Amino acid sequence: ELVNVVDEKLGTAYGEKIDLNNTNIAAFIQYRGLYPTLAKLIVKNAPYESVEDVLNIPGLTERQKQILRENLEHFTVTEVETALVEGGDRYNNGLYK
Amino acid sequence: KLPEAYAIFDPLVDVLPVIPVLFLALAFVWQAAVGFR
Amino acid sequence: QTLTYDDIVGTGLANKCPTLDDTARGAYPIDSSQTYRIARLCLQPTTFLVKEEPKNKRQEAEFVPTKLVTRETTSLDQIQGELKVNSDGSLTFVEEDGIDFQPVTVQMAGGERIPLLFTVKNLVASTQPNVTSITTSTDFKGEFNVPSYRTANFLDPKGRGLASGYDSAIALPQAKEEELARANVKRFSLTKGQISLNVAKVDGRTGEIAGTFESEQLSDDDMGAHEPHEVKIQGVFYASIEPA
Amino acid sequence: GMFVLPFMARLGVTGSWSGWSITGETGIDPGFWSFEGVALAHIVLSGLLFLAACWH
Amino acid sequence: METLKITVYIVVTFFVLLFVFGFLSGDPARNPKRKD
Amino acid sequence: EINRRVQASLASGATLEEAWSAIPEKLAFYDYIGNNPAKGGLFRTGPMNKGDGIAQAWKGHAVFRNKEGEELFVRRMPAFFESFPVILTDKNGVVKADIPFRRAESKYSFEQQGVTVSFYGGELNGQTFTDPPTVKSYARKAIFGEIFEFDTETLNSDGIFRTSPRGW
Amino acid sequence: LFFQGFHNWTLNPFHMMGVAGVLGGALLCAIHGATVENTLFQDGEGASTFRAFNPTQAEETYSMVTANRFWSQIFGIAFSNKRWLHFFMLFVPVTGLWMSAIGVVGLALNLRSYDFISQEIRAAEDPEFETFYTKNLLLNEGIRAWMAPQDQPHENFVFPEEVLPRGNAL
Amino acid sequence: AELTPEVLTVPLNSEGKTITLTEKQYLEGKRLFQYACASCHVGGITKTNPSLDLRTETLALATPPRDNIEGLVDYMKNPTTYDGEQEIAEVHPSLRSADIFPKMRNLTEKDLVAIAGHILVEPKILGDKWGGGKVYY
Amino acid sequence: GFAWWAGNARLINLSGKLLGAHVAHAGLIVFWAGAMTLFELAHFIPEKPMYEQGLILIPHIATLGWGVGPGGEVVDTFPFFVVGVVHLISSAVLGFGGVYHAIRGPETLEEYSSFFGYDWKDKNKMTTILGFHLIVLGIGALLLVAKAMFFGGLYDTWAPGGGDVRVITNPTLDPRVIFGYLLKSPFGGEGWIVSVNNLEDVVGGHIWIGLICIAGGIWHILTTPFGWARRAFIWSGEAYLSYSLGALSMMGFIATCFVWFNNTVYPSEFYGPTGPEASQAQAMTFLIRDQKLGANVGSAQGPTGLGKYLMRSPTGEIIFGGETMRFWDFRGPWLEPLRGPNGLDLNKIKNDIQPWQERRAAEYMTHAPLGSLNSVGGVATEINSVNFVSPRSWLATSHFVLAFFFLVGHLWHAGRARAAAAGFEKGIDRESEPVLSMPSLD
Ligand code: CLA
Ligand code: CLA
Ligand code: CLA
Ligand code: CLA
Ligand code: CLA
Ligand SMILES: CC1=C(/C=C/C(C)=C/C=C/C(C)=C/C=C/C=C(C)/C=C/C=C(C)/C=C/C2=C(C)CCCC2(C)C)C(C)(C)CCC1
Repeated sequence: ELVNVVDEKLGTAYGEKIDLNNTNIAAFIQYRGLYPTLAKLIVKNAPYESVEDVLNIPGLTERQKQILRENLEHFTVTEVETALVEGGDRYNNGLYK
Repeated sequence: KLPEAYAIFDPLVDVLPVIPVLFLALAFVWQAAVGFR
Repeated sequence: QTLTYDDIVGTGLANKCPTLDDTARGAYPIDSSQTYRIARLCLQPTTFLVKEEPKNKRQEAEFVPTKLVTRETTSLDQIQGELKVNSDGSLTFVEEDGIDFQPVTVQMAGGERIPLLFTVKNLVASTQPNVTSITTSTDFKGEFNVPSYRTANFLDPKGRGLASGYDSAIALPQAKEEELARANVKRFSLTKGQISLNVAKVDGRTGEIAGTFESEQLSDDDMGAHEPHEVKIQGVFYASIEPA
Repeated sequence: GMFVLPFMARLGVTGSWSGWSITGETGIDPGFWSFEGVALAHIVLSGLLFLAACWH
Repeated sequence: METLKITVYIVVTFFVLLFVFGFLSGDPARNPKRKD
Repeated sequence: EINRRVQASLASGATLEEAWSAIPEKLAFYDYIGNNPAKGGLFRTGPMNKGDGIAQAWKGHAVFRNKEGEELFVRRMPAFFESFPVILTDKNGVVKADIPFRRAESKYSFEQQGVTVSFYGGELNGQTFTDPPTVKSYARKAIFGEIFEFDTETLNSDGIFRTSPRGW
Repeated sequence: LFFQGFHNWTLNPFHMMGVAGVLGGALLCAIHGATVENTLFQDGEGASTFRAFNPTQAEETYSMVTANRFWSQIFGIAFSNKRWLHFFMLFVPVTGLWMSAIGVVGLALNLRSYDFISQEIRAAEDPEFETFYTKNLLLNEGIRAWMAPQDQPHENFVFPEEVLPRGNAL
Repeated sequence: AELTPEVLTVPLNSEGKTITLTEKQYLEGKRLFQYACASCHVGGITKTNPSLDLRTETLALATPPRDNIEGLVDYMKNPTTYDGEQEIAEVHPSLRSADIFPKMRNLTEKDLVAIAGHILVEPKILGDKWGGGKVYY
Repeated sequence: GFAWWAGNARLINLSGKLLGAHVAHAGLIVFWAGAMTLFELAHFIPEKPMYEQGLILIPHIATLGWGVGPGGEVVDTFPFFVVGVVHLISSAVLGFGGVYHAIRGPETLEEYSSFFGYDWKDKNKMTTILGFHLIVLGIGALLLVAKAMFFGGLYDTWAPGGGDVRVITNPTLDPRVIFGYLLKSPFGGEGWIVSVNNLEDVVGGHIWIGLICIAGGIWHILTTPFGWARRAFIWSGEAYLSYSLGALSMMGFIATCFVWFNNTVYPSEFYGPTGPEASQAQAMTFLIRDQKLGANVGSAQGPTGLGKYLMRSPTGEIIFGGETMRFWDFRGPWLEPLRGPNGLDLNKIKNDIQPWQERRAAEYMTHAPLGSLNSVGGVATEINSVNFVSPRSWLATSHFVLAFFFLVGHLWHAGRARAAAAGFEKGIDRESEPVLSMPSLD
């Protein structure tokens, strides 16, 4: 009844895709065209009901929409986990090299 | 770098700052010669 | 006229909110239409009260006073947010950003340290309906979030944590772990608090207001290690309003 | 099993420097003549008398 | 606290002046051999 | 030796359950670091039972598999180490799962690799666990070698290894 | 550094007695040499006082009496017996080294003073309890995990990034 | 093992053309990289933004691709963000910003090539250590 | 009576040979100033910050306003050359007087002229020599004032626009300010005279000290010591040397802290950032980096509950978070624009950080005064690559070492001087042992 919610989140798609609702912003560097600019937008406009909501971020250039489309299969959304989004941890989670 | 007309003495200058040290070494050569009197 | 850093530094006035002249008994009127922001909301606490635990049934222990031990580090400031007009004339302030948290530890009688995250994070505070003017009888009431005092990376003294750290008591390799689950599994608490803001001074010329606040919230639960205390915070506040 | 605590209480010493009193009231400043300060004073006294014993 | 601060200021100044004046009182002359 | 016996129980027909149930508990209990005399401490006094407890039963030999059905091996703690991390490997030595310290970039977590533990022989013979915290828990013990049930109450055992008469 | 991280050798009372013997010995060496050099008798006219000793002189070359009064008044106790003094100077560093040897014999068997059981039981139960003793074990734990693979190549330790113990940011 | 031509052979452009450095160029580039770059990029990391490193896989995924001599020489001329969207000459050493980054003032065109060369060869020699950080020291 | 290894003690009552010792040694000092400067210029490369280059003397010259313009950009190297040459040349003249007085001149001076001769025990002659040197020192301090006010100014790291040379037209004369420094606490946030943070106060204090030194120089020429001073001091050459060794030691400890903390008369442009400066620059750097990515740095709670980027000091000022909380007393020209009267202003941080501040912070963070003895820069676990130890680390450590031994030297000579004055420096008289005529303690 006492669960580590972070470990439990590694058993979800959070453990295999970039989770648009939870993943730190540094993960948007593993796919091209996404960092810093779209990463910044995705994070600020979170949370997302489903992966396809990213395309409804206002202000998107059609080039930006193309890159997001190109990468939707690398995204997921799970429920927001407080522990991963509090403390500005999506912008800086304590991990460098 | 030094002004060009002194270009010449560049390697003398790489050595000058150590000369004060030589004076301490020199005091021991003098005392060796006089028998540590 | 105002002061420079070098006048303030080391005095303790950096932890004090700006105050209003005792003459400032005005009113700031509200264009039902035009929009408004709070450009600066400052909350300075003056008193920390912790609820005791009464041990029996129908005694319900009291709010007892406490000694601060973390110094002039307590004030929330530079806060801002939307100030809306609802259909019925209630105003709602919606916090956006600011230095909206301070860790504090107060000491109860008998030595117990009680840490807490004095915060107004995500505050939404409303007025009664039919405002039309902010006056020296306007009250805001609202609620805010209180995240866990430590965030996820925090490592207890044995290296155990939630987003980092050991998942067991490594110094007790063959100990029975069920005794220790509460200490081994860290949990991230997220609770609500409540706050009243009582306007008592208004500069109708400048849009500045000031007064008193009381908030109630929970103390640190050390990532689930132990039960929290209830905390009541009293202090003073100041805010400036702008046509957005 | 407090033996000496009631003899301090009996003649007026009721609070501790940690802020509690035997009456149950929190937030009390007893000044020096708390349970702690009475104990201190007896240790200091004991030590002065020890030195007086050596002189004599 | 201010009572305490004043007291410590007094105690320290007292001891420091004992030191300054003690050494100003012909200290070189307090030796076993030769006194000035 | 233990593996020599299972290997030969199996070539000779027997099932996995049967090959391990054939392992005497006394031999399995030697294959446990808590009886290693080099695991004690100078001021950790008394009988070894005061530390890990009074051994009651062999629980069974624990077999870990990932989500691809690969059999994984817990790296055993060396005697030098008071603590040791939990790392699982394939028959070739490649890391395929572990218990991460930092979670945010972990890639080999039990949750991600879908690690399961099955038991052959002993008390837990023919039982499989899939819930991550349970699997991790036996993984934590498998670094000590074979897994035993202890009575910690009778002596109020504190859970810290002591040395043996050979050590003292 | 191996012995710190793996044996927690600083915590070992036999090492501590050794430290006290080596440092105690260095102290004795310095304090005795300085005392003789500043209780010297005036046995020559020159400002270099070394010239005024003769290896076959019978007379002590410094005053034990003045030395003793000095240290008695400065420290409270002093040596009065030259023989005991020089025996003590043999005794202190020899014993310290002997004590540390015993402790390393314990460590031949991993028989360490690694832990204090009472601290661990409290700290397992009480995540607010922290001492310099718990702080230093975290350091030992970092040491072991960070040096072990390159320091014990025969063990083929592969610690992936995610298993290394690390505090925040570093 | 030694510094062979196979290792000294790095992509020139994204077409796929290759270029083979000399040992001279390689040691030229290393020297220059220590002079102009190592203060932030020692070992292929970026001390002032650790999220972006000089591993070849990272450069390969930058916009425009930087895993080749051309992309890197261009970067030293007109650096951009990882997604290509903004020019960052104001805050990154570059020839375009040598008025404010004076170390770039004496870098000639072949110096740029040696530097870009060093960056592409070093991962082949050092492996994960390059851009890996202290974990691999 | 002295052995060869204490042979310079043989000069104590040979005023002529001892004059040569001092003047020859003064030539060694001027020689090194000259030679070292020319070595640094030979090796100087202008495109590289000075503090990447091992320079300790060029930075002292630039600081007086020579050879540099706005930003510490080196504009003209000739002043550096000139300073070296004139020093190097002048040391030959001092070398010459030195070997002459030490080997050929009169061993003792007092028979030649009664002006230059002295006896250590002549309290009047000694205060007169003291006074002449006080006036010289006073003159020197006014030389600095003259350069600042009449001959080009000084480099002012604080000058608006990134730093520049500036003439000082209004030196601080107010003694409440000048001597106020002398009474600030030496502890943190106060920092005694090390906190002087503007050139008006630096020039003004050198006016005071020049005048004070001239005044006192004339005082000591004109007076003889009073009786209370006669009876409290030891009057001997060794005793005077011991007094000066203590003063040198104290001064060396002050200079250590000066070069480690002060970024006004040791501009960071030339010497590298201070430890505190570099530490603040890292928090600035990631604050900038994270805010650009969208982080709200004011509301971001860090692991501990304290702000991840910003927190309060114990008196409430808004300050940089993390371990650098300890360095919030730091003030530097790249940072102060962000400061309001409650400390760091959140609205200036959000809106008004300039690229030159992002640049300066990145640079100072990567040039922190940490380095190995063999000049590998960075924390001690860093790999080889970057050849760098900050001039401030070299200057702080060298002078701490020197200051320490000079204190030992002071104790050594002061004790000896006492015992020599009372007549027991060579040991105890066996026939008159003081302790054997004293009562037993017990
Ligand atoms: C060769 C000697 C020897 C050995 C190897 C053993 C071995 C053992 N005994 Mg036995 N025992 C012995 C002698 C021995 N005993 C003697 C002589 C007695 C009577 C006193 C006993 C009485 C006894 C009892 C009552 C019990 C045991 C038990 C045990 C077991 C646990 C031991 C333990 O915790 O030690 C702990 C060891 C230490 C904490 C180390 C102590 C040594 C200190 C650190 C050295 C002192 C330092 C010194 C002051 C330094 C100064 C020097 C300098 C100033 C010059 C173990 C199998 C226990 C058990 O489990 O039995 C069922 C048990 O209960 N033993
Ligand atoms: C202003 C500085 C100053 C002055 C003028 C003097 C003057 C004197 N001292 Mg004092 N002294 C000083 C500072 C000073 N001292 C300091 C700072 C210390 C503490 C270390 C001492 C400690 C001291 C002692 C212990 C003694 C003196 C003595 C003396 C007298 C004889 C000294 C002699 O002949 O040395 C001769 C010089 C040498 C033998 C050479 C020493 C070389 C040093 C130790 C090596 C330094 C090398 C360097 C660090 C690196 C080398 C690099 C390599 C390439 C060579 C003379 C009156 C003697 C005395 O009391 O007589 C009255 C005596 O016994 N001094
Ligand atoms: C700054 C360093 C320094 C200085 C200035 C002096 C100066 C002096 N010493 Mg000391 N001394 C020193 C270091 C120093 N010493 C050290 C390190 C030691 C320990 C080894 C000693 C040990 C020592 C002893 C044991 C004695 C002295 C004595 C003397 C004095 C007489 C020397 C004499 O007649 O020699 C004559 C020497 C020569 C004729 C040889 C040639 C020396 C010349 C000067 C070399 C200079 C060359 C230079 C490059 C020329 C440039 C010329 C140009 C400027 C025109 C003289 C004032 C003596 C004294 O007090 O006499 C009463 C004495 O007995 N010294
Ligand atoms: C503080 C250092 C100092 C001191 C106290 C002395 C003291 C003395 N010297 Mg020595 N001398 C010195 C430095 C010093 N000299 C130097 C540096 C040199 C080499 C240039 C000499 C060369 C020298 C010689 C060759 C002779 C003496 C002689 C004498 C004696 C007679 C002086 C006299 O009447 O001259 C008359 C005075 C003057 C002409 C006034 C000179 C004014 C000077 C040039 C200007 C001073 C301004 C300023 C201080 C310099 C700084 C400028 C610079 C920073 C740019 C006297 C005891 C004589 C002696 O003892 O014979 C037995 C002798 O023959 N000296
Ligand atoms: C190189 C500097 C120097 C030296 C060595 C001397 C040496 C001397 N002076 Mg002169 N003096 C000087 C400069 C100097 N003076 C200057 C510039 C002036 C002008 C202001 C004077 C004015 C002066 C007067 C008016 C008198 C002397 C006197 C004396 C003699 C007694 C000194 C004494 O007891 O001090 C020891 C000092 C004390 C016992 C009290 C000082 C307490 C201070 C405040 C302690 C502070 C130390 C602290 C750690 C550092 C921080 C500083 C603080 C202010 C913040 C002595 C020969 C006396 C004498 O006999 O003259 C004929 C005398 O009456 N001096
Ligand atoms: C320049 C400058 C300035 C100024 C300065 C000044 C003005 C200073 C002063 C200083 C001073 C003003 C000092 C003083 C000093 C003093 C001392 C240091 C003392 C000492 C003493 C002693 C040593 C004594 C002792 C004794 C005793 C106690 C008893 C008896 C015996 C005897 C006598 C021994 C400023 C900062 C503004 C800025 C920058 C620049």
